[PDB]
Amino acid sequence: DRVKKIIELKRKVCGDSDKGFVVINQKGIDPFSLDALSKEGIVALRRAKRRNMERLTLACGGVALNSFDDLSPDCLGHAGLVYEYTLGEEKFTFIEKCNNPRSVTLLIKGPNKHTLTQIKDAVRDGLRA
Amino acid sequence: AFTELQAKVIDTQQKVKLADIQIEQLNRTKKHAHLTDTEIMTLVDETNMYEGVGRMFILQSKEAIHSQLLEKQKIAEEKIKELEQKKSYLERSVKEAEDNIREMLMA
Amino acid sequence: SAEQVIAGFNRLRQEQRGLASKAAELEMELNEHSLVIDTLKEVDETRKCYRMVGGVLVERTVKEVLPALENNKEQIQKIIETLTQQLQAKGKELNEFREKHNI
Amino acid sequence: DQQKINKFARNTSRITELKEEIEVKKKQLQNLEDACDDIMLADDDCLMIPYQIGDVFISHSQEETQEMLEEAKKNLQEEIDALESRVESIQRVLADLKVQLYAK
Amino acid sequence: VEKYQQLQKDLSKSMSGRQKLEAQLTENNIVKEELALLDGSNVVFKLLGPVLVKQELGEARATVGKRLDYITAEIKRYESQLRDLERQSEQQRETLAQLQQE
Amino acid sequence: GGIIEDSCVLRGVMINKDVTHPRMRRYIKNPRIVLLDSSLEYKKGESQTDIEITREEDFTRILQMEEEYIQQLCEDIIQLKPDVVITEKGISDLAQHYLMRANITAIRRVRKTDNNRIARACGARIVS
Amino acid sequence: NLPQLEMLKNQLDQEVEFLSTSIAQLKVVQTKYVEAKDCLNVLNKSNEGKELLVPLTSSMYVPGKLHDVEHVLIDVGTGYYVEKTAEDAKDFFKRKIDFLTKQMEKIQPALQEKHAMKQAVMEMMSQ
Amino acid sequence: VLKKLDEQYQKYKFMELNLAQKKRRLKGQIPEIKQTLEILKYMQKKKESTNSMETRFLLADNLYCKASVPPTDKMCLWLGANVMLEYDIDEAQALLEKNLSTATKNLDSLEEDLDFLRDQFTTTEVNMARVY
Amino acid sequence: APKTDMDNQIVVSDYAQMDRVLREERAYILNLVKQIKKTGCNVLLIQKSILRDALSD
Repeated sequence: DRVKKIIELKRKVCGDSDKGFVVINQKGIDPFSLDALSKEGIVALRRAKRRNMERLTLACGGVALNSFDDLSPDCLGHAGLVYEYTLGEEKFTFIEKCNNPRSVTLLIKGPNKHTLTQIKDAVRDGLRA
Repeated sequence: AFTELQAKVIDTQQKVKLADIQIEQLNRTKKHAHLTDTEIMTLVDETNMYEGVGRMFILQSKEAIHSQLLEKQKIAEEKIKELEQKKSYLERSVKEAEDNIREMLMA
Repeated sequence: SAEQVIAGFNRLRQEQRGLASKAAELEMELNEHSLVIDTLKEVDETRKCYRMVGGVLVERTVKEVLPALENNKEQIQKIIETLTQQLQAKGKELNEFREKHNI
Repeated sequence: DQQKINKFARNTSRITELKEEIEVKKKQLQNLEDACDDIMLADDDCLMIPYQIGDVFISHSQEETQEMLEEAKKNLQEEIDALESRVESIQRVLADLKVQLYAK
Repeated sequence: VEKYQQLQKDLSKSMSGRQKLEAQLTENNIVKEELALLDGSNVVFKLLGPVLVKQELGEARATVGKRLDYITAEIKRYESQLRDLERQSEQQRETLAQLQQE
Repeated sequence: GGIIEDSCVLRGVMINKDVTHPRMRRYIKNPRIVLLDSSLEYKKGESQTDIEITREEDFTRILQMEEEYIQQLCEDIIQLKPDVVITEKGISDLAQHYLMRANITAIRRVRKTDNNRIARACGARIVS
Repeated sequence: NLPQLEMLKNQLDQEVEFLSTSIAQLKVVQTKYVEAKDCLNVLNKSNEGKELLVPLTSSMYVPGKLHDVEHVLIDVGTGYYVEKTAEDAKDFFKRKIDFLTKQMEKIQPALQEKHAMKQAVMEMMSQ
Repeated sequence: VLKKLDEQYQKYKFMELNLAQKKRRLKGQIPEIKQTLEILKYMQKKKESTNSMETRFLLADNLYCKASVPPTDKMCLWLGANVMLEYDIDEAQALLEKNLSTATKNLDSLEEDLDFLRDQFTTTEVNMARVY
Repeated sequence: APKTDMDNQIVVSDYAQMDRVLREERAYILNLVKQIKKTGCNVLLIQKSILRDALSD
């Protein structure tokens, strides 16, 4: 049921494959669905963090459902550019130039130590100053 | 104090739950007494017809049994009025009093 | 948030127990329709058949008892499939309304 | 793995089920027997003696009224002798399953 | 400890047959209300098993009067049975609990 | 809500403790306040206290005398022409909604120290 | 406080259901008392002579003819034969109907007492 | 080791309850068919027991009306599910005797086989546990 | 009667089994009482019913 609802939504929003459509799922997606959605012109990100779930609604947009019903682009948000970046054992998809660039993400790199924690509150107090 | 007036309308809620289930029986007993009257008004072949309350089934002619079975649906028709008026009355008693309870405790 | 997902799955499971009482209640009756229609055809039907349930005996024949036997058996097996589809459709409906509310 | 203790577990449970069947048939035996003596003592053949067969009734002599209960006591007691003939047969294997653990 | 439940089961088994008597106790009082109205208007029989034996009204009054008295005889022994089994087991709940500890 | 400075003292004794809602009216210029510690418990029988309504047979006979006790009280209250009646002791659910039929919105669930202030808000004696 | 109340509210739930089942049993007892009066209402009115199908045993019916409608058996006592007329039989049925109602009436506020106490434990754990 | 013994204790006890659901339904069939034979075989008919007898009809559970019996010679047995057929003695007798003999053997042949179906369930769950 | 748990050792759930055995308990105490007065007695010394198992009133 949920596989067939993705197909009607892509033709509802885009109408073509020249205009993209991005699904950020907070849960994992079937890989046979990730094969079938890839041919339709859809990228479908999975296992998304629940902290990212509210902030993407604020700047980009997009509300939560348990269906993929036919929705206009007014009900969804927009991003200007989506790029999947890779560093480490996980892929880290960059999503920039929002519908409203209201939140700016400060992406630090680090050895994933307390040094990464020590540079976290340092730039935090850097922003508060 | 204010604890006692809370428990009165809560005890009134369970009386509505008793009032809600009585109308489900009396609507069923009207239609079922109507349903058995239809099956005996269906046949024209035989005036033989058995009625009973226990496991006894007395031999009578069917025509006098119809008019009694006309009265069987009718008493169950009479009771759904007095219960639904009662069920609405107990509903109006608790819900309008429930408007008094929560808004003045939260005040 | 993940609490709207894990609690909505508890809501669909409780309707599976609400599905549970109604379909099996009819399902016990169709096997009684199974055992009755076989004994009637084996026994003599030239003498007149009646319909005896609790509280009423209407004096009948075999030709009026026989079709309702095959009718009431077929009506039960349709509803136990029908009661399954409706309550499982209800579990799908409450999940999407919980996700569109607290977002 | 032992198959003789598989027979030993089945043997003791068959001891239990037999003795319980004797006790319930003894209480039914005295129930019919004491039902005979009470109804004879009160009011023998005066005009008629009604006897219950379901919800219809038969009127006859006082001793024939016992006679239906006398037959069921005869059928029940022959079972009690046959039950104890199976209680005895379940004890002989119990003395022999101890050696069969050492034999095989 | 098996001695805890054993005194309770011997008490509770006696209570179940005693509660059987109390509905019989009330209906023994119901029939005495009905035997008082009869003085020859309707005779009575006795339902005893598969045989329904003729009675008289004075025979009926003594019959339910005896069975009223046999119930009360089994009531009073249970009051002895209640207090004895609850006090013996109460002594056992202290001593037999210490047996499993050490 | 609001701010301190554009407020001022008002007459009577102002109430904030339970009544925070327009259950009385929206506004009142002329009609009076009614304080009821009087007996508003309805009559179950003819003038008797039988069982209350829990039966259809108890529904038809008793309810005619249930409103009959209330409408006698309501006619006594309309003599002074209120639009607001608050009732504290003896208040029934039917009694405060025949007043809704008697065009007076009726109030309960208030503590006694409120209705000492409300009696001092108008300077009147609470009727028994 | 709270661990005692969580054990306390679960005990009262059984005590409601144990009493409410006893209410459900006694309604079945007064059900046949209503049922026996309504069988008796047809008996005097119809006449003697009419044919009845009564249970010879379970699920087996014997025919018969009807006689002496004004003399009936009432089963009271410990299972004892009491012959009455049909007129006094209706009075004793309705007396047993109010009796079984009286047996449930003594349980009924105590049935509601176990329910209201359990709800108060739910409130005291909430408060 | 007692650790392997302890897992087989709980898996044996839980499978006892699934057997008792099936035996009691087999138990509930037996007295109902038992009442059919013994009441019929003692009265045997109005016809076979030699005309007019006595009766006190079952109108209810406490209300029995005394009358004279004499019916015509038939028995309208009850099949169930909107079915009554009129029967005679010979049709009603040999049917219920067959239902009498099976209902004991339905209780007897299953209660051994249920005791080993429990033993299948307890044995199956422990061998997969010790391997993986 | 003898007593192990009950003074009247019945498994009682029935009216006939409590009637048949308890009328017989009245039977033998009918005959022992008659032997008291025929031998000539006017004052009788009875100890406690805990000094026995039961005394039938």
